[PDB]
Amino acid sequence: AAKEVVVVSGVRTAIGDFGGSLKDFSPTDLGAKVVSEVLSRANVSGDAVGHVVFGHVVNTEPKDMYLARVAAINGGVAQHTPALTVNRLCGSGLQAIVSAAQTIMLGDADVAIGGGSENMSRAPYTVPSARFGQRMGDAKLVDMMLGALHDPFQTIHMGVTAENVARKYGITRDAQDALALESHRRAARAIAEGRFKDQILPISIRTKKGEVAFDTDEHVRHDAGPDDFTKLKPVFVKEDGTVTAGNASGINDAAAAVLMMSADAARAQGVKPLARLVAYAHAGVDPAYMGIGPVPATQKALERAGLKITDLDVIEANEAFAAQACAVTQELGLDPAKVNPNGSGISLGHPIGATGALITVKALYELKRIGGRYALVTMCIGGGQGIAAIFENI
Amino acid sequence: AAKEVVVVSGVRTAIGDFGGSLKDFSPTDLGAKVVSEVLSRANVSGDAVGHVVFGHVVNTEPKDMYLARVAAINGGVAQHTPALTVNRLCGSGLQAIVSAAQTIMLGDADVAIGGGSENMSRAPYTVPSARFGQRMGDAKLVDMMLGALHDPFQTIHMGVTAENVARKYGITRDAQDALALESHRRAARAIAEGRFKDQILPISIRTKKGEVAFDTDEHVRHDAGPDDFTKLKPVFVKEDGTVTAGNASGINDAAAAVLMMSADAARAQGVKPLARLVAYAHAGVDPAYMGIGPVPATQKALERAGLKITDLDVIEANEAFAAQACAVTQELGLDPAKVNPNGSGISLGHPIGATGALITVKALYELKRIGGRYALVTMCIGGGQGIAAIFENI
Amino acid sequence: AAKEVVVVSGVRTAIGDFGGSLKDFSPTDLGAKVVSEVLSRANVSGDAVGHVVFGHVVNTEPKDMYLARVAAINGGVAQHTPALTVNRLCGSGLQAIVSAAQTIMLGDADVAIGGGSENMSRAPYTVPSARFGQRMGDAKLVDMMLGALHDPFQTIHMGVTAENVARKYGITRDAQDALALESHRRAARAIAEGRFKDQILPISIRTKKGEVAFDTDEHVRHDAGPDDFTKLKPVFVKEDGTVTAGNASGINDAAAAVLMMSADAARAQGVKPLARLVAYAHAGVDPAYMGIGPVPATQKALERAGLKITDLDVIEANEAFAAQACAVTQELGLDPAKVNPNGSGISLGHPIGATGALITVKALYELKRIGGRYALVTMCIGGGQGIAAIFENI
Amino acid sequence: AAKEVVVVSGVRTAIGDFGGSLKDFSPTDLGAKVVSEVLSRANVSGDAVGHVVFGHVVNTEPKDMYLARVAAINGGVAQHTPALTVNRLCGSGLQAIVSAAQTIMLGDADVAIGGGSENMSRAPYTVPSARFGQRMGDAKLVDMMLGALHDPFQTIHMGVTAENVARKYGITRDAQDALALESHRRAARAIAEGRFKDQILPISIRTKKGEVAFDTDEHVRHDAGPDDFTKLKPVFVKEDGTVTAGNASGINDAAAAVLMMSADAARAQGVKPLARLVAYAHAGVDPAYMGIGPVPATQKALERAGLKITDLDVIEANEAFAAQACAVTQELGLDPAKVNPNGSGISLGHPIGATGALITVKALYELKRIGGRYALVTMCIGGGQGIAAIFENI
Ligand SMILES: CC(C)(COP(=O)(O)OP(=O)(O)OC[C@H]1O[C@@H](n2cnc3c(N)ncnc32)[C@H](O)[C@@H]1OP(=O)(O)O)[C@@H](O)C(=O)NCCC(=O)NCCS
Ligand SMILES: CC(C)(COP(=O)(O)OP(=O)(O)OC[C@H]1O[C@@H](n2cnc3c(N)ncnc32)[C@H](O)[C@@H]1OP(=O)(O)O)[C@@H](O)C(=O)NCCC(=O)NCCS
Ligand SMILES: CC(C)(COP(=O)(O)OP(=O)(O)OC[C@H]1O[C@@H](n2cnc3c(N)ncnc32)[C@H](O)[C@@H]1OP(=O)(O)O)[C@@H](O)C(=O)NCCC(=O)NCCS
Ligand SMILES: CC(C)(COP(=O)(O)OP(=O)(O)OC[C@H]1O[C@@H](n2cnc3c(N)ncnc32)[C@H](O)[C@@H]1OP(=O)(O)O)[C@@H](O)C(=O)NCCC(=O)NCCS
Repeated sequence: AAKEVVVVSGVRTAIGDFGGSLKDFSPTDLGAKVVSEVLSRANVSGDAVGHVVFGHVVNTEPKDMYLARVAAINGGVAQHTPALTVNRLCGSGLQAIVSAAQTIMLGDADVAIGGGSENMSRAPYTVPSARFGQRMGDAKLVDMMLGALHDPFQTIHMGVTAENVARKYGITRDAQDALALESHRRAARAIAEGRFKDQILPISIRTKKGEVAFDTDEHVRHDAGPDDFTKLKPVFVKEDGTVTAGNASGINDAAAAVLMMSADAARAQGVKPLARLVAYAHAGVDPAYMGIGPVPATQKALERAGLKITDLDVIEANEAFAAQACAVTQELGLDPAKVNPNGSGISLGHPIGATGALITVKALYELKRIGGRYALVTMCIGGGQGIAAIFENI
Repeated sequence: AAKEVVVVSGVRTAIGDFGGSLKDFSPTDLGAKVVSEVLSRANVSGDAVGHVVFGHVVNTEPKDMYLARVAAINGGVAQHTPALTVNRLCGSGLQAIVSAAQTIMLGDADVAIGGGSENMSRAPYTVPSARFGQRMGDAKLVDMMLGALHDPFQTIHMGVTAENVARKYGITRDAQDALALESHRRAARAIAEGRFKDQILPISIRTKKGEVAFDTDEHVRHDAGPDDFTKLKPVFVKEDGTVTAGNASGINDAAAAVLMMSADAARAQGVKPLARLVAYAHAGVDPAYMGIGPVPATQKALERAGLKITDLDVIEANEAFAAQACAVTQELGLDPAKVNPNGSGISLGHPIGATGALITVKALYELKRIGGRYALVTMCIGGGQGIAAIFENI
Repeated sequence: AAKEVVVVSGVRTAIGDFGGSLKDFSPTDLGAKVVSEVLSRANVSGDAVGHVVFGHVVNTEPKDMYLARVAAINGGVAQHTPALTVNRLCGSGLQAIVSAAQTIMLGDADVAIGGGSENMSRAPYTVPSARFGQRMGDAKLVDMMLGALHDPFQTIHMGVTAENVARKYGITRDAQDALALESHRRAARAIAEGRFKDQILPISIRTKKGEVAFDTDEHVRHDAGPDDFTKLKPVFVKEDGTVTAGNASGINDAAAAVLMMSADAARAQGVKPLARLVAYAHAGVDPAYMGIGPVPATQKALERAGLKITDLDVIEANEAFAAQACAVTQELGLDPAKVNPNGSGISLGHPIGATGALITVKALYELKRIGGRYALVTMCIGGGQGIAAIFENI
Repeated sequence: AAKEVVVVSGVRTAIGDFGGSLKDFSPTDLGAKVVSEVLSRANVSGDAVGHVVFGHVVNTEPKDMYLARVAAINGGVAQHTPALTVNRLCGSGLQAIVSAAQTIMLGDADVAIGGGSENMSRAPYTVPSARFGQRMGDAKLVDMMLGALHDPFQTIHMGVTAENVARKYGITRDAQDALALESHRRAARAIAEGRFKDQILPISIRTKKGEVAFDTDEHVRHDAGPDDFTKLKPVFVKEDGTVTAGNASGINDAAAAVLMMSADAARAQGVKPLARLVAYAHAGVDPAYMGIGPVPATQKALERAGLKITDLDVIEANEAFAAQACAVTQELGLDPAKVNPNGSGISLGHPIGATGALITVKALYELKRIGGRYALVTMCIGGGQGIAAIFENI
């Protein structure tokens, strides 16, 4: 059978706004920071890592094509450790954790790091006609960030597919704005109570007034009221719209990682771990309805884990859009109180490549806060996919 | 225990030159072409695939961040099938096959496609300052292609690391120029004898004189002689150089894929498969000496396989540079007559993201040609890694 | 002999900061605004213009290569009127007035408009390798604004040539900072007293809070003290520097124009004019010492006008850098109280293409304010030239 | 009265094709080459020039904003000589000669150089959003070359205005294709008989096979036949088109200049001059019908000269398009045998900024060949203008 996978430690950066506090920090620099910190938290030497896998979507510079390896080397991992970068769009952060856990499951490693890093502020523009020239006539600089946010089959913004899901699953504008407001209020309460303090790695963000610590998710609106969302206009469709900038996730920069070990290696070392991996699952859906990808994925994961929806104490389902997050919770029969108890993409931000690993850290630290047992981590994926994993607090 | 993985079908495109026959075919276009073909050759319904994994390094357009999912859908694979894009630099092609095989080993799927697709001719230029502006002073147009060919730690071209490998392991200029010539002559013989016909998928390359079929690797030199390589000057160092444009691999475009099944699912379908997966391994090395990555990876793969170097009847060890290929064969004690019997990167080309899956097709089709048992597939990886897999003809 | 040239009317925009209030107004849009306004002020029909000449240096868009014609047509001038764009770097605004006055002098026209328009905020970046491609290796986006500010022979910033002039003519740092401070104080007093109100054409600058009138030169610092300039560091040389951002002119956007007529046409119409043209002169100097170009140019103009330095009641000599503005006033023996009585480039800004015509408007309105008789307008020119003109209040 | 202006010397480069022999020679390079030559041919010290004026439209690099001053200095003209760059679109070349002649007419100088220089192959692409950023969404790479060929009011290609001129003045496709063929045959005859030898300055164009002299206009078709033009399709309109790539001028690179002196200064130096300036004129017309600009300009020039159309022994009327050239000759009543006797824009090419000074050299050298008296030089101007000058052989 497959070896049991133990998550011993995890960390994330605070989530920077588009063009915000982390705009000057490359994805490989952010990746290396979290790599070094999860090693310290796990009490694991950099020379004892079997594998490193990182999620990452939008290459910002040539270094990013070496992202996992640069994060590992510059994070203190010995050069004998293999490093892999994976891209499953917004599921990449969780895919990296799954892929790294697979090396432990199959016996290829006893220690593996899974994380994700993304800086969308530094997303580049490309010039397709630069290498061989344009000769005559205007050309274009292609926004690679917005291009990533476009379905590659119908060439529509991800927000259009959110309208398809809202229309198909009866998600009203009022319901979307209700989730968006509650998300900000939840994240604001978490920040005020310090629920993220232990899981966040402060970053010193060199300013002209001196070095200041960036350690709080800056997308959150702490004074949000219902009218703040009702006044906004739809942004992705010109007719019968419901998805606004207020009930859509943000564009952000961040990194996160977890350190995993085989159960035997965790016993022998005597670590006090966060959680163990129970199961994971994938799913594909209609690209035009990608927002409900988490629904099947989550159903297969519960089947694999032999669990039910009522057994989930904590649920981290990324709020890409309130339109799809409502449909996901509605289709699975989840309790909105247990789903994203401290906010999510709408309030804290959506650093696409790192989100999957970022909200895994959130789920595991929330289990420790409430003494819960099981946590579900799931998110939708552009192109029409879903990914889900279940962890057990131990 | 882990499930046994069977390779039932495989195919590759002809390798196009930089700015050559496939310059107008995007990576997703090439990816879908090979996805549909592996399904046909294996006689597998697109509704019966459990996972698709594609290796790919240099994003040429937004669509490329969805490459695996676009190649699958447009290749005829149902939308319920998950799709993953992996980046392990030049090992990406073989990593995609490994990652796909792992879904079968772990019981997450009983059918999986693994391949790679790269079009370096379409490699873009980026403008890091385009999003938020430059304000004042000249900015740069970054060559993402050349940037991908630079070690991210010392910012040196991969050819510089090839010189380090030559100096450390005593590979002479005459030794490099010998392998380069032979590689070209082995490929010319292979194309003359038609050894590549079955494994290659032709592509109609819409010319102004009518449609013509591109089905022959165009980087080969059929009239090569020893003088053809001696006259060239070193390219990557100003002093005591040995790597030239002739003894170094080319910059090429191509795609390839293989369809794999569980041993039970292949038994149940009556498919006549190519080979079965014996073992795989990864390794990390000094980034400055990334060229000898295949050595520890090949040794580890043989340990897992319980085999020796002398049991390998076919070896596809990518000729990234003659400097490192000679050292690889040298340090492993391989028979050069069994290594790259029909050429490799120097002669056929190096479509980095697709090479790993491309030479796997070669190795398996060569095993059927000579009636052999075991084949090794290995290649070096920028940043200091190596990957290796062993297959058994059946 | 040559016909006498009468300046009947003139106007300028307020001077916008780099990336400031006029950043959204193209050079042709600003040019057309002033063209229409000088026609109204002169009581001249757009169908009665013999010639239009505009100064302009940095093309921001294709339209700018048609600048004079677009400003004329869109300004209300009939299509039967010829339009010319001239480029003498920072002397272009005054060159346009000279060139237009020449058509009257030679009898080719009885009515001509001379002005200048420049928006340096909208200065573009070029891609020299875009048309025919780069193939491989990084390229560059060329800052055309900074390129304009570089001597084309030694490829040094204009500020380096200002250091050459300060060194050769004994202009201390303290003296440069003394002129810079006094310039801001003079411009602030002029703004507070309303000396520019009549000569400025307000522009409604569409903001999200509503439409607000832009009618005040926004580069001026109204609370400047001596320490504000002493604390600044040299900006153009690494050793023995004196030229700072504080004692150097600004980079700005603006437009200006004057309407001129033959003396006979002015008599017949019965206009109440601003001034008449007395003489003009050009000069070339060492490019490395371009800052003292005004010295000879001004000497030849006084010779042509048969006047002396003591006969000048008003002097508008552009403050490109305090380094050269001090040397100019020192070499000519001018009274600093009569030179730039209401500030200049350092405080009000330097919209290079429009500056020449802009400060002509300033000089003529200042003559009316003090009841003076003669005004000198001169400025230095990158590449090593000077230009000067003398007007008489009538 | 006004002083008499004498043309003592002139020279032009061979006209290079778009991306042809002069693609590597910047406009300032070509400008300096012709400046030095006119000085030599006239035997005038570079210390004795009073003004330099150059026409130039499309800035290819920062240096081009200094074009007149760079061509002068690097051409051997002393640094005390002022230098001016003028832009009247395709009339820039003749405008530079007019502006230079005006310095002599007004007594500001007794020696002046007037020319033009354009390299459209090096015409750049701009990024208007590069300075302050795009933030989100695709931006454009603006073709400054094609943009310069667009009317700035209706944003239509100049060829569209040629269709308007053809429709309004009844110029048939067969009439346009006839002028195009003849223009090519006249040029071929001129090159065969060596008519251009004296007036052309050869340029060694550093090739990989050794240096070769580029001294022959390369846009001409020496084997042209009526069928060569009938087979081409209209290029600028989808319906009822008549302007083709064959009957329209080309996109070319070249430079030219002339050295002029006051009649008294030429008398005092014993120079044997080419011709003297009789008169010049400007005109404005409907931008949509800019092609007939030469008609009112030529009529006005003849009035000032006190001459008739029948006194003109040579006419260089630029063939911007056969559609407008036919109408120009038609509305003026000119003898097509006297118009462009050795070809023009269609056959020889159209280096827009240099054309005006280029065909002036042609007209004067043709007057010496046929022993004639009066020559007319005229051309249309984008945006709706025309310029014309008359010279007298002496
Ligand atoms: C929706 C989207 C296009 C908005 O882009 P944006 O304009 O840059 O968003 P911003 O927050 O910077 O500003 C939007 C405006 O709404 C306002 N706004 C946003 N959220 C608000 C809130 N909760 N309350 C009140 N106002 C709000 C902003 O203040 C801002 O107003 P301003 O311009 O006057 O300052 C972008 O955020 C987006 O695409 N999000 C989803 C991305 C995605 O596809 N993720 C993955 C999908 S699987
Ligand atoms: C080496 C490299 C820089 C050469 O770039 P290139 O100039 O575009 O290569 P080209 O084949 O187009 O031209 C090189 C010249 O050598 C010549 N040449 C190359 N191979 C030759 C041969 N076997 N015999 C004779 N001449 C040869 C070419 O004809 C060409 O000459 P030409 O310009 O007169 O036509 C590039 O191919 C490279 O980077 N290779 C290694 C890439 C890499 O890092 N792969 C991954 C490493 S793990
Ligand atoms: C000198 C130059 C390079 C400065 O560029 P800049 O950095 O964009 O100038 P800015 O005003 O935007 O900012 C410079 C800094 O000096 C400070 N500064 C400028 N003038 C100041 C003053 N009078 N008092 C106090 N501080 C001042 C600014 O506040 C700013 O500080 P900050 O960054 O903390 O906000 C540029 O203005 C220049 O080149 N000027 C001359 C151009 C020229 O060649 N003209 C034609 C020559 S013939
Ligand atoms: C008309 C125009 C758009 C053509 O652009 P182009 O495609 O680059 O021109 P090219 O000569 O390179 O190619 C055109 C095609 O027609 C053909 N052609 C052109 N002239 C021909 C002739 N006299 N006989 C036969 N064929 C001819 C070319 O061979 C070429 O065919 P190919 O591609 O198979 O080789 C461009 O030249 C133009 O804009 N001309 C007018 C410019 C202008 O506005 N000047 C100022 C106006 S005041």
